[PDB]
Amino acid sequence: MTMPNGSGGLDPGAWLSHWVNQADLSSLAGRTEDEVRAYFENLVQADSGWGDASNTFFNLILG
Amino acid sequence: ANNWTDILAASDGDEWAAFKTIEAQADEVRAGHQALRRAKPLIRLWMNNPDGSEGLVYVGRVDYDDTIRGSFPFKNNTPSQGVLELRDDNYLAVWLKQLPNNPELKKNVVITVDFYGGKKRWSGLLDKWTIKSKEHVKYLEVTFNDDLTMLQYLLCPPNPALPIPVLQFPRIFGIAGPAKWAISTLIFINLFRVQGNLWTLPDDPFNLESWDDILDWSDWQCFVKSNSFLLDDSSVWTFLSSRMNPVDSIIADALDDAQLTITYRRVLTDDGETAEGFPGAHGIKNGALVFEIVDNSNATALEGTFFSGTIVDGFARSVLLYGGGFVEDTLSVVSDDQTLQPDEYYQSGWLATMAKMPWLVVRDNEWTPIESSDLSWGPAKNVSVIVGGDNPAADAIAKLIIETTGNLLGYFLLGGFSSAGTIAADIIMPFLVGTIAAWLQWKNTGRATELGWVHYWELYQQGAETNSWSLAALAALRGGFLVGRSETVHLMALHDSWIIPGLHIDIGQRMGSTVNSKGVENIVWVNQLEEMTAAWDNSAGQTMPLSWVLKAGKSDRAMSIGERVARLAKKMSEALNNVGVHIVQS
Amino acid sequence: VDNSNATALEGTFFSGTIVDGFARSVLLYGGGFVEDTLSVVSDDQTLQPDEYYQSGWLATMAKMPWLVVRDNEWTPIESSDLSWGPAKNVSVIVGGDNPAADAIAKLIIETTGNLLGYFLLGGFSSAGTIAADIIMPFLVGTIAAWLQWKNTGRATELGWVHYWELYQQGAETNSWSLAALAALRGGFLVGRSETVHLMALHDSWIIPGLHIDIGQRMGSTVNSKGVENIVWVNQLEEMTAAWDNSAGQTMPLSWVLKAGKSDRAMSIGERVARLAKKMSEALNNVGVHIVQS
Repeated sequence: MTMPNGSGGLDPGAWLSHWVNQADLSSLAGRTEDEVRAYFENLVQADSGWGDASNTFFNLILG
Repeated sequence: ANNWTDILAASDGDEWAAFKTIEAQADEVRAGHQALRRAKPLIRLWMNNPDGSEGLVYVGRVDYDDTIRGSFPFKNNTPSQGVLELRDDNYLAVWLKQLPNNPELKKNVVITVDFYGGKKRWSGLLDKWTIKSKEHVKYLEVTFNDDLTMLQYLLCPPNPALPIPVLQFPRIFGIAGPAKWAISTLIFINLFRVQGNLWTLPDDPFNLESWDDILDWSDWQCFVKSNSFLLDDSSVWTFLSSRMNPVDSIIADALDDAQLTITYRRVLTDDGETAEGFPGAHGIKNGALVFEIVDNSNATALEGTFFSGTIVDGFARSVLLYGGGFVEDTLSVVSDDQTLQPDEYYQSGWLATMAKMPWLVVRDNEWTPIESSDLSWGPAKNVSVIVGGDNPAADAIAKLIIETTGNLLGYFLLGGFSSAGTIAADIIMPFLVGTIAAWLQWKNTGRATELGWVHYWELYQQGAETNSWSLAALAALRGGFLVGRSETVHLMALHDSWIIPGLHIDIGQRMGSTVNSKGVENIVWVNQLEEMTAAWDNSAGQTMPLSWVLKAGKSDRAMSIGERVARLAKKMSEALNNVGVHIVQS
Repeated sequence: VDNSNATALEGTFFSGTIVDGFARSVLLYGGGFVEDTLSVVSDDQTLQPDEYYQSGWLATMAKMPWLVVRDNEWTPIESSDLSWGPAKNVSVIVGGDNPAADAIAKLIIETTGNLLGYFLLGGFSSAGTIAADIIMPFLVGTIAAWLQWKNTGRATELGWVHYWELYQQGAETNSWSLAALAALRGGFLVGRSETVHLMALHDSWIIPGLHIDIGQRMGSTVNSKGVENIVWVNQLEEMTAAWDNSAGQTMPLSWVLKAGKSDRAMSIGERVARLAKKMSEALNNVGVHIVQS
């Protein structure tokens, strides 16, 4: 379970790669409801398929 | 530094007198070593403070001659049970028997057994006692669990810095870093949480300048000492993940892969002992436990260590060389070995084995001070390992809901369901759950080369954390390859050998051993020490003085069937808990 | 049947001495009813059962335990093993996923409706709109997913040095949310103080099944220094009737009692068998709770 290389053994594209702690343990207390909610609301707003559907609905279908 | 000329002058030019002086000095050193080896242990019982404060309170002392029998094993990263049999007329036996029904006493008792004046210590909590009758003669058999069992009852939640029944985000907790620092940091974070999460966690717990000096840690019963993230000299990193998993189960794979050792010491400040190197190390109370991750094998170090040797030229230094992807590690011998000796080897009174320079080789021949019970070797089994299941980065339920419903709505608004002309954009993701990049297969080229044409092919390995391989692909593959490897284990019993366990050699420290068998007389099997049990029996029928039995190296193959079943059951129970907690509700 | 009578209003005998007999105690439940302590009835005025005034009666009534099996130099029994172990873990964690927050039906229907409302308002056209729980699938297994209880009575019993916590999985893996208190008490059933006593009634006047039945409380003593006066009161858990008529070795029909139960003093084989049973049942439950892909 050891990585002979350094931080390069981690996978940056993993699902929970943003939440793997290396030395920033002060951020653990910042994982409350509000901050996680804001992060995931930002992701959902940035979601691409829903945005394309919004463009199609409001620009094409609705003129 | 008495030179030969000085000794001769003191002896008035008589070479025989001077050499007799030198021989007397050598004899007194040998006698000191023998007295240290044959010294009686110091068994002491301590209790919690009846008023409920901190600091263990001295109950009493059991005499070695007043024992009936005893057995105390020290194991590498494994909890062990200590057994002490007393006569029921013994005062500590009477105290222990009255303890359950005494309302003025706390129910937890700590045993401390000191060898070599406290240099080696076996400390542990009471597990139980039993009143046993041998031919109408009653005696108290008292069983203790060594102080590594605390790591079974310490567990890591997904967010150790927040209240548990409120919000534990993310689903699993993952910490990556140097191996020793990360293991120690996981243990410390859980210790902080269970002591109350009273203060704010700094970025690096072991950066001692981050902690305030006004803070009081005296109420802590357990501490962890480690270097900081930047100052840690662990060559390899590690990724530890947990969803309410026990700490020992979390760290077992990393400890095995990095060949690290957990050392526990119960600081008896009543004996004058002190501690340093961790937050609040100056105000710790009597009998507080301290953990430390150490590299006693030094296998991953830059200079390497000794992996083999022969009785005619000593040990041979090798260094680990990592292949493509760092999954595979082989040994390359240092042809011109020029590693300097440790400075400790030049200090008077030193006896320990430094990790960088192993020295202890235990030879078996016609005239041997030890007895070799059994030496077993077995080749590696499976060339390839498969680890996986589902890959959340591709088919997480949040993705399967949000992204797929958005794509379907876009297709619908474009008119795909009215007529098939429209080109869709991933509207079939829920149909392919567990199929896209859901596995990792690695074939061990070195293992295949060592094994040959006829070999076992592959093995599926499930990690301690079921959904962490995507976070650490390399760590998952190495943990999977930890299973079916070449295994050598040797059992020794040191009857009257000059070797002093704990002093000359410690748990996790490499040592060589030989067996007087034709064809392997010259060969030295070099294994890191894994077990050593000190046992004695004072019974009139069979009387065995305090003797040490060592087990160097480990092997799942030569492990007894009962022990194999117990280990498998423990792993199965932990995996079942992990799967049950990873279940998605309907 | 209730043979221990521990949860009754009048209580029962949980301890005693050979010089004062049994001592009556009643259960007192702390905050949340997870923890129960024992409070002694100083002025015990419980009436004797009517069955004790009837000729030919021998049984033990649950409300009035009577049978104390005494071991001394002239004991009629053979005591074999009296083992006591203290409690282990102060706190228990039981949980996993909380279906009341992230059930799959919720995650599909409610999140789809919220996302559709946000879309129709124009949230994805421009970030100005304020959303209403469109991120529920992202927080699966994190909201109110656990129940942690620290046993204050156990901590008081144990003291400064103790094992901290233990995760416990219930027999039904998706029921703690239905009964939090029951799940916590079932979790605390595991690491408790345990006393077990083994006796062999060779020719004692005690009649197993008649004087004492399985599950009924009886007291026992062991002739060991420091604990002669103490009477360990446990509910009878096992009694075996065994005989051997072989010419070589011959034993008449004899009874062996085991009062109280302990996971610690259980044999390793029996521990492995019980653990295998629990693991097989839990594996069946998890497999049946699997959600299909």
